[PDB]
Amino acid sequence: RDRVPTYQYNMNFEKLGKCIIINNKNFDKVTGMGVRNGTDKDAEALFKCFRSLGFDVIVYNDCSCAKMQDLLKKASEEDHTNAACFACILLSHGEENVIYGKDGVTPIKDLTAHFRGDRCKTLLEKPKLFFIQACDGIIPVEADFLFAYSTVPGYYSWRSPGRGSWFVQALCSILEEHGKDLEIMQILTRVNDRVARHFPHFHEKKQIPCVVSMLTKELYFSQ
Amino acid sequence: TYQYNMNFEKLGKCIIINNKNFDKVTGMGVRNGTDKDAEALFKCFRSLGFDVIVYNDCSCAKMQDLLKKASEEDHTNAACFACILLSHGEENVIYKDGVTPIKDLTAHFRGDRCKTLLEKPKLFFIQACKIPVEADFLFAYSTVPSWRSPRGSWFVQALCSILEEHGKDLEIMQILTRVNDRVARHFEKQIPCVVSMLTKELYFS
Amino acid sequence: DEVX
Amino acid sequence: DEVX
Ligand SMILES: O=C(CSc1ccccc1C(=O)O)c1ccc(Cl)cc1
Repeated sequence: RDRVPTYQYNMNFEKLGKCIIINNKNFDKVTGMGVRNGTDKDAEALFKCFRSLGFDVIVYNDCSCAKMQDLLKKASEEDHTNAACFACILLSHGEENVIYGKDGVTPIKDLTAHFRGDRCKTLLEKPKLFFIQACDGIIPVEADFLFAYSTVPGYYSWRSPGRGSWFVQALCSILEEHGKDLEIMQILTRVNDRVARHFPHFHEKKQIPCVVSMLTKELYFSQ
Repeated sequence: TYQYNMNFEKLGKCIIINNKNFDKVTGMGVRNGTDKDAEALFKCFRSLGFDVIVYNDCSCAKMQDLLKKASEEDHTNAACFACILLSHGEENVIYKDGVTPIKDLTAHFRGDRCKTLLEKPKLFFIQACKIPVEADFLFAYSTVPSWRSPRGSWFVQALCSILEEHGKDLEIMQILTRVNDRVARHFEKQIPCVVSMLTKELYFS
Repeated sequence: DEVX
Repeated sequence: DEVX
């Protein structure tokens, strides 16, 4: 399709923006959580994808809950005046409304709250992307956020111990081929399709990612 | 290839549930202005080509039955299915006789629960305060986990102007994103929320 | 408006 | 595969 103006997020900025990647692979025994084999591959493929897009990617590893909150709060107090958008990618274990650190569990709503319009004035009216990879078949303060969860609330998200989360693999594939020429929703929709088709109490199963959009404009990674 | 196939004799059915008056046991006030909103929704979704049916002052049971019945119908010659819910509400639950979980109203149209709607978009618009089972659903909620003028709601007024002018030329996500903006701007706040598990681009043409 |  |  086209590229109609007034309806596109203003990308005429000095830099594309920050891209934090939190890569949690090893968890404390007390959590009962296991090594997320394949997550390192997910983080390398993404760092490479978002750098290629024009992001300043920083990759954190085996973070605690205090670390995860602090780094996001600190990231929100930087000056983003010069950035077109912001993006954060969480790779970890999870459960309804919460994501695991290595020491425990913290609600994602508390992590994303740091960037609400009244709490992060330099990102106001700019897109705040959040990608979350964590756990049968057949102006308003919440505008400009967008979440791409790897599965829907309550089901489990799969991950090849040696190929990486399907969501991540698929996303990286789509971004390499079309990241600078498709709008974000078309990309995430294509990712929904990839995950749906291309991938004994745990045998022959499937999974579908969920996209929650509060965006007020179309987001294109170019021009 | 990247759009939902729309080559069908019918666009699809569109159930509009309009709850204005509640039982004194519920303690919800009469929702003034919802009749202006619905009338509009009816003209827009009819313009789009939906077979629209408006049900007034439903109960938890009536709703669960209306949707179970709809899911048990034959959608083979329909492109999609739409359902619009106007009522009072709380987190994860909709409100004349009480409260019903949104998960219950949607489940009926899950893959296995409705083989005749597989691979077709199921749209739910909620205004209030092998292949996978939950894929191809889309929810447009009026606020995040909502204000109404005794002129109609902001969400619905916006949604209707956009659909009137671009329903035939824009993709669903583009439309909904434009609705998100208008609402935000006019807001003089609340921002709608779009949840998409669609696997294709949706054009009503 | 009102509320809801 | 492993889920989370
Ligand atoms: O994804 C979220 C974050 S809510 C939100 C939505 C839009 C904008 C800001 C927020 C914000 O407060 O940061 C969630 C987590 C748990 C529950 Cl119950 C409901 C939503």
